[PDB]
Amino acid sequence: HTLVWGVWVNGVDQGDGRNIYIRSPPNNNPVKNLTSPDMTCNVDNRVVPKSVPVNAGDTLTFEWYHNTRDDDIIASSHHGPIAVYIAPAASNGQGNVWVKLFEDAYNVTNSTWAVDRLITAHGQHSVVVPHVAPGDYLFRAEIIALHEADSLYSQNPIRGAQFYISCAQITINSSDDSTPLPAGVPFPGAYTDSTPGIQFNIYTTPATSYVAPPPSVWSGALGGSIAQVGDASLE
Ligand SMILES: OC[C@H]1O[C@@H](O[C@H]2[C@H](O)[C@@H](O)[C@H](O[C@H]3[C@H](O)[C@@H](O)[C@H](O[C@H]4[C@H](O)[C@@H](O)[C@H](O)O[C@@H]4CO)O[C@@H]3CO)O[C@@H]2CO)[C@H](O)[C@@H](O)[C@@H]1O
Ligand SMILES: *[C@@H]1O[C@H](CO)[C@@H](O)[C@H](O)[C@H]1NC(C)=O
Ligand SMILES: [Cl-]
Ligand SMILES: [Cl-]
Ligand SMILES: [Cu+2]
Repeated sequence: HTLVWGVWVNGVDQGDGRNIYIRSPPNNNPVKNLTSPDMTCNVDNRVVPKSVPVNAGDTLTFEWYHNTRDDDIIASSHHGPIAVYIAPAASNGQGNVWVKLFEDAYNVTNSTWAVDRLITAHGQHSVVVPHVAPGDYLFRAEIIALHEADSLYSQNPIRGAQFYISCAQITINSSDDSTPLPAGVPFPGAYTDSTPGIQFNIYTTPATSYVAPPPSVWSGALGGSIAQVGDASLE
């Protein structure tokens, strides 16, 4: 259980974004139904009033939280990978529009999952804004918790992979548009019961053998890291 509070741009806190520039759900319950429109931007996908100004090459930092900002972020049980997708706001998340900018499953070195390092990062992870057409975008941050992903939701609806999905409203002002955004995958649609990384046993199988769900990170991506960029406590 976890949600996005707001974003930092080049280490500058953009302030509380909930229901403002984040399409926030009413709570931190996971999404589990792979076929649900809830897979797009969570249970309450609607245009919210603001879109954060950025330029190509900016560092965009998502900040997640559990109950209060900068608390314990997400339960230590929720081991899994972190992905960030972009789509043109045009789409409102519909159709084959989601392009991956970032993937992080397991760091062999440190022996930590992305979720472990997100907790350490006080809920902060970042992507470098790509050189796409200036305009309005959704950035979809996705945490997959696998603590029950040994089952499929479709077979056993009290277990299954859990998706913590947050769509940020981002307006890209300055960019040379040197990497125009290609068509992408649909959500719902890209994840099915057979897709790798959806069904996996973190209790029996080694984390080095884990293989995150496709698609692959777009070559136009400039991402990206899991690490604190600024102190929320200084406000
Ligand atoms: O640990 C391995 C073990 O995990 C089992 O799954 C556990 C999770 O480990 C545990 O973290 C999880 O905790 C949930 C709890 O179910 C929720 O009800 C609770 O929801 C809170 C929320 O946190 C608050 O932020 C919000 O305000 O209110 C709601 C109250 O409804 O959130 C926590 C996570 O923070 O519970 C699981 C039990 O299924 C696996 O089942 C097992 O297979 C593993 O071996
Ligand atoms: C999953 O979502 C689809 C599409 O909204 C729906 O038809 C189906 O009933 C859902 N599954 C469950 C268990 O509710
Ligand atoms: Cl849970
Ligand atoms: Cl540029
Ligand atoms: Cu949870």
